[PDB]
Amino acid sequence: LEEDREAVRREAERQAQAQLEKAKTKPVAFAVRTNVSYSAAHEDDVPVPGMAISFEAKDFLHVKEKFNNDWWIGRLVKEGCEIGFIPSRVKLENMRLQHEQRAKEFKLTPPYDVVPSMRPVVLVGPSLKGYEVTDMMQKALFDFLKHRFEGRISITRVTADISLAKRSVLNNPSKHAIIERSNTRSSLAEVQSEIERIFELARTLQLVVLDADTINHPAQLSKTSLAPIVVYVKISSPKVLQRLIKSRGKSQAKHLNVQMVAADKLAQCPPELFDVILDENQLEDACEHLADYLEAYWKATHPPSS
Amino acid sequence: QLEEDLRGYMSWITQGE
Repeated sequence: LEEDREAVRREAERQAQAQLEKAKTKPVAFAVRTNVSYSAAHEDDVPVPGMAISFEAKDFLHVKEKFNNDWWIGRLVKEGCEIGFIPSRVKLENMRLQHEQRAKEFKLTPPYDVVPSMRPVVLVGPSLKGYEVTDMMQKALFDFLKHRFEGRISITRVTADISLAKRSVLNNPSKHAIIERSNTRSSLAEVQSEIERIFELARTLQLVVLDADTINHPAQLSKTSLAPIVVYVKISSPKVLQRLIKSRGKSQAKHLNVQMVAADKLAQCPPELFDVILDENQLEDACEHLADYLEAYWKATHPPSS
Repeated sequence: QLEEDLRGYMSWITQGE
């Protein structure tokens, strides 16, 4: 009767437990940013009781392996989350239909977006790239990161305009899509190639840092599939920026005006569009701030198991 | 505080040469 159903569920739990444990040290198959929240609190046929992964919308998940059509094995990208069971999109959509059927009975779109397995770090500010103050100030930060995270870091130049890398544009198989692109910046093929280059650089869970020439503002990457960590190098006083640009001679100074415009553009950007804001006066202090953030990220994406 | 900002930011720039 019920005692043999319990024997079947007990052994099966043990198989799942074993799969789960074996998957602990496995590489990440892919990453997702979630579009929906999921709570495991109230359900059965979860492969191992208490082991389902609950998550909020906009959380990042690392998927390691397929358990079955309903469940994958992976983890919430968060310092102490261990492996667990994540509901597949099919399950989540079935849960949505069941919720809709319940709703009718009262008689009163993609849950997961694929993302790089490590969020690429992007630097914006204090002003426009291709000018000396911003370029020199970012170079300093890039040199530090190469040192502080040597062995765990990949810093790469991206000249291609990855701002054109809107997710829908890149999924579009149609050979007619090109006739919609008024003057293109760079080529969408090259952009796609470059996006896959970034996904690939992060596949082994090393920190990825992009030196992205075309990105001066977070809104240029928000529609993309990169889910970057956007680090805002902020000079708080415009008077300071003006003087810094003037320190670089008459040529640089001739474009004081555009430079101050971009700076002010970033300055009115909502704080929520950035992941980190480095407004420290001293390189050493900004560097430490950035390292603390990236070290915690490292811990979110690795800690004890591997 | 402007002199502080400037001096720190100036040496930061020099580190980016």
